Amino acid sequence: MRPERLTVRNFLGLKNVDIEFQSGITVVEGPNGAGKSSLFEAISFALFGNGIRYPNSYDYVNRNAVDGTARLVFQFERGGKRYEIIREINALQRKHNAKLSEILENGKKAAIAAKPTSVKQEVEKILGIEHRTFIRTVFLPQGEIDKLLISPPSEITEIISDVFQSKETLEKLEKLLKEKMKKLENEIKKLKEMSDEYNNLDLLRKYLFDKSNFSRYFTGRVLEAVLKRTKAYLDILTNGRFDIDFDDEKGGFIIKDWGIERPARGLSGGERALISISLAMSLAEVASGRLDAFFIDEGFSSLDTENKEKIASVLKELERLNKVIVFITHDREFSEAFDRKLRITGGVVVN
Amino acid sequence: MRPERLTVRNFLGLKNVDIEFQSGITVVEGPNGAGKSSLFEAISFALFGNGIRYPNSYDYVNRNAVDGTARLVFQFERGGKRYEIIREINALQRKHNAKLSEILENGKKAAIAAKPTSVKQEVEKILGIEHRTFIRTVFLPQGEIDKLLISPPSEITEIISDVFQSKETLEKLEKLLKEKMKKLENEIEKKLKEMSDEYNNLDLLRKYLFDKSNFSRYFTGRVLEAVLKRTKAYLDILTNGRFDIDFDDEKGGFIIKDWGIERPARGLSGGERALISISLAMSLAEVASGRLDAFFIDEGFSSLDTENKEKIASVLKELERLNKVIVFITHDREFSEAFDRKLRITGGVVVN
Amino acid sequence: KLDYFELFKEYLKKREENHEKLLKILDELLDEVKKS
Amino acid sequence: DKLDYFELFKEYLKKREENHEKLLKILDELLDEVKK
DNA sequence: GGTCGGTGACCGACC
DNA sequence: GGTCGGTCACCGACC
Ligand SMILES: Nc1ncnc2c1ncn2[C@@H]1O[C@H](COP(=O)(O)OP(=O)(O)NP(=O)(O)O)[C@@H](O)[C@H]1O
Ligand SMILES: Nc1ncnc2c1ncn2[C@@H]1O[C@H](COP(=O)(O)OP(=O)(O)NP(=O)(O)O)[C@@H](O)[C@H]1O
Ligand SMILES: [Mg+2]
Ligand SMILES: [Mg+2]
Repeated sequence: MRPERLTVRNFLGLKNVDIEFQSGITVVEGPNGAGKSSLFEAISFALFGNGIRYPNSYDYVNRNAVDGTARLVFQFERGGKRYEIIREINALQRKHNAKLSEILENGKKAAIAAKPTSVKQEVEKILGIEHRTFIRTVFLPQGEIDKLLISPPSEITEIISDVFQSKETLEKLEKLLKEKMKKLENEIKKLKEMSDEYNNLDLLRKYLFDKSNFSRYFTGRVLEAVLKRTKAYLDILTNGRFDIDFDDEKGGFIIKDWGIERPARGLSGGERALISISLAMSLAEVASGRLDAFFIDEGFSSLDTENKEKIASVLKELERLNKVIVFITHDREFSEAFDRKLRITGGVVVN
Repeated sequence: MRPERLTVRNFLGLKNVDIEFQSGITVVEGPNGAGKSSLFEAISFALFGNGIRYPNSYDYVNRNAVDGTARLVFQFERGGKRYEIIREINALQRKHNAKLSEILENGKKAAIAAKPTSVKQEVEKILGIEHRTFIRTVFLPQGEIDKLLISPPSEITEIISDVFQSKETLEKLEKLLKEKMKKLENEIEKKLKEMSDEYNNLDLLRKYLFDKSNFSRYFTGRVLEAVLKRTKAYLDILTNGRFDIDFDDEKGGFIIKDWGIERPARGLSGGERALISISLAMSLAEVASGRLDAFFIDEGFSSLDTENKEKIASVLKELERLNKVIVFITHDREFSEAFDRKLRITGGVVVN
Repeated sequence: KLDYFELFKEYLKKREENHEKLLKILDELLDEVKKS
Repeated sequence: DKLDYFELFKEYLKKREENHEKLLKILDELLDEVKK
């Protein structure tokens, strides 16, 4: 998923905003209540029709808007293709409209879905992830930076799998293969040959949907690739002190501190932020092509001056990537470290 | 609860620490992983037997320690009386030894409780509050600053009211009433009216205290008004009359007004939630003086910009006046130097 | 003072007429409780 | 890419199966009537 | 409706 | 002061 343009009107803290996104790093600066997080939830609401902060859709409408209407237009690219989502959340009429059109090479707009429910299903297909996976990996909201890290092994594996697999394919494959076994049981030399087919599909079903086999192996093989980069990021950031590995039995992410073992929840504020950020920029690297954005809303304030600058240094060395990387901060000490800035105050972009 | 002294060996990230607490404000300041919050969970652990970060006691033992044993001595004053708690967690032997003693004026230690559970039970009787109430009101952990404010209605009232009433007293009181009533009905001219009349007076009094609908409700409401009165005051000073606060349990909890526009706590920004949370905390701290005489706020000024960090710090300084043990924990030097008395921790030991 | 029992004395006096008798019974009970 | 689910799965089988020819055959037929 | 049964909380004693 | 056991009181059940 690669953000290209985002237009906001009267969404939460926002009054009007219009942003082109591009490869590289961008810092979104601004005071409290300026509208930084609103812009983040905006993208979230453009795609999945869910936000972070509120249970109910009509809450997201800027209550000061005089027509009670929030409008969102989001344009993004995936896998060569290019998509446009338009939304109106009308809080007076209590009407929520939403369409997703494809943008073709000849400049017309082929429609793929209208209304919230089918737009979300379409978005979830094009992306190949669900909302939870989105906010737990490469799109980390304010105050929720360490959720993946301290999650139980069950959740972690679901999240990882989903990033690197089509649930749309697997859902059907599992179903199709059910159908071809209850159609062989249905039957009742032929009865030996249909007994021995039921049993070759069943060996296939087992290696593929037992919890419990290849899922456990595949998660291992992904986290192996992911933690290889994290270990290296952690060697740079902590001078060889911290090591990270993943164990299902030991409750999840397991950290070594000068060799000593500690559950990720043992860590402190800064160490957690520091070890969530290098784990997050690792995941994004290993998920390029699948996931092409990396957003953080305010990790870096847990961090002391030494660690903030160190973290900033490594992050800055992502600038090279063909990734839409965006960090959000009120902290000027962190922000000044980067070149491309976007300042937001009072619900508008400034200067 | 007024922390007098605290000594620690090998708990979490601490090696050795011996700390006498004073009145007014101290700032604990030091880098990521210094041991700041470790001291914080040490107090909570010594009193209630529970950390913040681990469900299992043996995990609080510093793994570097050569004996595999953590030791905790906490001494504190409540209601004139003085107590001391000594706890030894041995991670190697899976042993947790705890004991509670009143330190009489003469100075002999009279034992009160000598097990992790008997200590936790006596502590709740003394302090007046359960562990959850402690960590939501006046002892606020890193990353949990706004937990009371976005909390659902039924919890918010269980918590603030627990401060001001006694589960111990009420439980006994209700039972004794239950027996006196049973005896009177068991004991069944003028005497009958006397025996049967006091039966009813008891029952009319029973109805007023223990039908949750009755005084219990009313009490919680009087309590809330008191706390919100103060919270509204602080908010006027901090946000130029922009943000008001109120409580409605059919509206899902604490509700903020933004120039008159209603908004549930969870809808505020990271900065606005921390600024309003602290206000609420300071208020509860004022309203429960004598019952809780400490006020610890670890990691609660991170998502606060420069204008609000300066505003928040100045207000917090205006508590230096009060006879209390007030402690702020930070890694930010900027914020910590707005105050006078600093306690510096590095490498799990006090420095300077 | 915000004391649970002080507030009850005020709450009962408002809506209860037999309150003076009732608060009295309460005091006796509070005493038997404190003793134990 | 290396971390391709079925290319990972094409290999997890070769370690754990001898009859992995007709099995990966079956898997391929099935994915095709999912492609359809 | 009253009598028989079992289980649950308080208390004193002994470690 | 801790533990473990005894008894009595109370609600349940079947009489
Ligand atoms: N069981 C343990 N044994 C030894 N060290 C531990 C243990 N648990 C945590 N630590 C480490 O002890 C150090 C102190 O932790 P902590 O007290 O949370 O730090 P802190 O001063 O509050 N730092 P911060 O919250 O980042 O600003 C950290 O480096 C932890 O990783
Ligand atoms: N429904 C709403 N209508 C109007 N304003 C709202 C609504 N919900 C929240 N706000 C306000 O919109 C402003 C922007 O919020 P937000 O975007 O989260 O700020 P922010 O930039 O992240 N500030 P901070 O977290 O403190 O760094 C805040 O003042 C919110 O209280
Ligand atoms: Mg924000
Ligand atoms: Mg800390």
